[PDB]
Amino acid sequence: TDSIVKASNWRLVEVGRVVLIKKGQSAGKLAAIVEIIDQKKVLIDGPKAGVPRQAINLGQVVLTPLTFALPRGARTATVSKKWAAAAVCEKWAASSWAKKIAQRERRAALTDFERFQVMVLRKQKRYTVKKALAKA
Amino acid sequence: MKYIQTEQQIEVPEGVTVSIKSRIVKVVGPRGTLTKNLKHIDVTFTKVNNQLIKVAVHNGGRKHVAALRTVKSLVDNMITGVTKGYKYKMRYVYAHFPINVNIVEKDGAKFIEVRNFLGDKKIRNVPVRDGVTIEFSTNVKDEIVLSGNSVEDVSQNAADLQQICRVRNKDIRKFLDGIYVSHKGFITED
Amino acid sequence: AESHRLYVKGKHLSYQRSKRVNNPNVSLIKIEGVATPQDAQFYLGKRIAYVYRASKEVRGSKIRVMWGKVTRTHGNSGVVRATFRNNLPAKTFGASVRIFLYPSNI
Amino acid sequence: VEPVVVIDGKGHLVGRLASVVAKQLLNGQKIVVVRAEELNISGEFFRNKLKYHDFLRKATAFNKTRGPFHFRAPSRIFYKALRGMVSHKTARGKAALERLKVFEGIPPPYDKKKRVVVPQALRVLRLKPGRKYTTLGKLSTSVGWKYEDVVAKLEAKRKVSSAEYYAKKRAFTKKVASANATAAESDVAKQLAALGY
Amino acid sequence: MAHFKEYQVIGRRLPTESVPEPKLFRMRIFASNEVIAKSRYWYFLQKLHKVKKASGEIVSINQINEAHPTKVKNFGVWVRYDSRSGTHNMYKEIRDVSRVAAVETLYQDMAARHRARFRSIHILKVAEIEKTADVKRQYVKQFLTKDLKFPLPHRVQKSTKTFSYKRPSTFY
RNA sequence: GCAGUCAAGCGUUCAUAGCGACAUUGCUUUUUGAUUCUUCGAUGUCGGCUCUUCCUAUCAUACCGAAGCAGAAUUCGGUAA
RNA sequence: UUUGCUCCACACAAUAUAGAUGGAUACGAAUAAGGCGUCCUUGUGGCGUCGCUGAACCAUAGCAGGCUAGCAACGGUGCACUUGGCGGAAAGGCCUUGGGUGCUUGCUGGCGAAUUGCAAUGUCAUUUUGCGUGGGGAUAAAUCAUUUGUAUACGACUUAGA
Ligand SMILES: [Mg+2]
Ligand SMILES: [Mg+2]
Ligand SMILES: [Mg+2]
Ligand SMILES: [Mg+2]
Ligand SMILES: [Mg+2]
Ligand SMILES: [Mg+2]
Ligand SMILES: [Mg+2]
Ligand SMILES: [Mg+2]
Ligand SMILES: [Mg+2]
Ligand SMILES: [Mg+2]
Ligand SMILES: [Mg+2]
Repeated sequence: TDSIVKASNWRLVEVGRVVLIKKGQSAGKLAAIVEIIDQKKVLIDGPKAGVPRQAINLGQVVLTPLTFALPRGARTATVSKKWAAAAVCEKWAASSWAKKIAQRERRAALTDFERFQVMVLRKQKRYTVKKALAKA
Repeated sequence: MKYIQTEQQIEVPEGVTVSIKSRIVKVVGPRGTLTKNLKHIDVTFTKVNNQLIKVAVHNGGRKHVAALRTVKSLVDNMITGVTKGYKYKMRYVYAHFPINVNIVEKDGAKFIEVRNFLGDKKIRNVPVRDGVTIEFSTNVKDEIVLSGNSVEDVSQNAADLQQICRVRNKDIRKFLDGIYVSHKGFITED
Repeated sequence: AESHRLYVKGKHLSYQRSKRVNNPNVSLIKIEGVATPQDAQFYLGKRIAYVYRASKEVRGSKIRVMWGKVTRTHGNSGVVRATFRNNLPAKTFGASVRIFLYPSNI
Repeated sequence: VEPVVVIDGKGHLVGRLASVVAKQLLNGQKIVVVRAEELNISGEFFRNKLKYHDFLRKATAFNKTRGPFHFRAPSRIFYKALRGMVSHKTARGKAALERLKVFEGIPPPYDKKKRVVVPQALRVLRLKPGRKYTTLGKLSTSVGWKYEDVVAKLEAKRKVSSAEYYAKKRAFTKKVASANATAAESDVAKQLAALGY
Repeated sequence: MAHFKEYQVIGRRLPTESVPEPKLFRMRIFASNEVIAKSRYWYFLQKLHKVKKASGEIVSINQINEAHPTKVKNFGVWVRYDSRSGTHNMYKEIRDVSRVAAVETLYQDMAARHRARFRSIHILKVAEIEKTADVKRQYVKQFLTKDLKFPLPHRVQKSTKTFSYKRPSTFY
């Protein structure tokens, strides 16, 4: 006797929404939405990661699931204060998204001897995995 | 003008389960069940407190948020049709030839036949949509009552029974003859 | 190893052309994995071979080679320009060429 | 990057998919397009039906068996789209169209092969939400294609067998992922995680 | 016109013997560069006063940067443009962080909605609306609501490859 | 030749059921004027007969909308070759 | 019946190549929604989780990958043979059973490589064919000419004849 409505989980464009710049000079750095200009334009500010306070489109921008409590139009010192108080970078680096960015950077930063060691170790782990697959 | 966020307010009474998946609404009440497929609209349904469901359009134009109140009225019609039901009463209007309307059975299909419409030898058959039940009112002369859970089914079956009795090649301002909807209402209403 | 490849696959797309006039002296090569002219700047100067086969055996081999090199980049999407010693035969618009890693600077 | 590329034509727009596929065939890539009867065209069904009737009304006046052959099947509607994006009167164009196979449904061998999508052509990525679109199977049946029901019955059977396969595959993937997550917190797994794997 | 640049342009109407020290008329000009800025200065001073380039001089041209380029501001823009069949005045409102970005939005807005080219348009005034509820247009009053948040439905992700193997999802 | 816009007025009253002055804006190449661009080292020159196809600006037939459509008969119009 | 024809295996030639050079790596559906895992009252359920690209996953060390000695394990994989089931949309493939027979880089060893001389695709694929060897299999028609007239300008059609 209960109504059941699916309630699609969207990352909102809100003040304090932590975003990830994907295009431009920052390009992989986090910032915080500080004000909303229009539907397509926001004012972000990324003071710990080095992003300047700027008006950016929401098309150079990926909203992350992270949100910290930030007042609207907060200047850069306030944004850095609330950011470091709410520990945005520590909460970001624990996510499976930032671990995937770090993993693909590490994989691209592998050398040839490290790729050889990856092959040797993958065969070694494969032996135990395929051995236990038959038993279980 | 691209409105930021428009909201409408579907109120859910007691005994009524409005379960909404993607855009397939299922309303179950004391009278039965109704299912609508609203996958052509692009709205977002959110349940608030089991007696209220908001429906929303984010970044919608005028023609898009025009459909939001249509959706709210459609789910409200489902709720009203499974709580109070729907009941459309039609009257037979004739000048000389009495319109003989019966309910007939044709290989398990439940037609309404209309004989002697303007002295026609043609028998006008209107199938009965499922969910719609037909009765003929005692103590009200020449009244047929179409009632059911669905306002769309009931009102379209009433419209079909009206449109089968249209007058051809005559001045329809004088030949006013047919079956017309005289009342739209609910089954258990007071 | 099941793979012995020491080159990067490419496709001979077409000759250099305008809408209606082609230049057979310059060929366009789509190198696999290159999607940017800045990526294509790695392969500039690298030797291209178009390796094909015949029936007549000329020097103890039924396999013949057309040699050339990447000269510059073409466009915005990693297509490069190649020049060959003898031009590519234009029945190979869509054939595979091999872009070797020599002369290597990396 | 594959020897042939099997493209699931469901949810794609016909001209965008055909402009992708034409350039790939001319670049030398062999392409199969399966499920051509779920291809979308932008614009409503009546608009596209009127466009096909405009195509249908034009044939050679003195002998209709010479004119524009109005092919009715969705695969041949897509192939008509893709010709005219290929320079088909030349040997290079004929050789490029010999690299293409377009099918209704997913027939044999391609039923047991991986089907890819082309996101530059996908309707959910290209059309504005709320824009009307048609489906190639409905359009073909309205203009005279005779096997919409046969393809639907065979596709339902194909979907049943592929769902049985995927239930077995999920059981095996559960076993493999359980064996791999057991292998984590080992020395080899930690050394691979240090190298990014 | 990638972004516009606002210039003060001060010009004089060349000093004669009867009148030395002339009057120094000054304007604020949105232009791509100083060439267009001096040209627009003479275009508007030929509309206001009896002077042209031959009988005047430019004494100064300075770019006016935005005083707070990272504060989101509501601008009222009074504009006069030439339609196909007349001349009209408009008042539009643009929310942006700087006057030059607001004027770029205005020029795109006018060319889009009213088909008005750069030559047709005179920027009569750009002034920041200092307080809300003097803001007059609904399309900018939307964003001045308290605790405004909105989602971005139907995310379309740009793929770098011509083939995908996943049947992508438009969640966000 | 055929349409359209405005509407003083005709239509017992009533501009627009049906017409519609004074103006005004167009369509078509099925008439005729205008050109002399192709043909003067032959494009056989009207009409008819025969036979095929096409257009719709629909006379009839099918289905309808409007009337100063009671019925009958008409009149205006739509889809429609 | 100048021992014809066809199939399988290997050997040698000729023939070419719309263009191999680790692997085409299989749910369906929705996108204003889903995938996976788990739990229960098995649902349009609860909880967790993931995406933000395949930049993945699998494979991948060895004279183009030789010979040989062990340790650990009873796994992985190739080859033929074999048991059973499924697949007709173009099935001609998918999944299994048992033994044999290699290989194993899961771990530790021994020997070899050179001189293709500073690079020359430095030849490793899969199509058709022929010829030859040794193992099977089968033992017809059609056309002309004669004839019919259900056909016909001629062909063609349609009939008949040991
Ligand atoms: Mg009458
Ligand atoms: Mg070309
Ligand atoms: Mg698939
Ligand atoms: Mg037919
Ligand atoms: Mg002559
Ligand atoms: Mg002659
Ligand atoms: Mg002649
Ligand atoms: Mg007409
Ligand atoms: Mg008519
Ligand atoms: Mg016609
Ligand atoms: Mg090996």
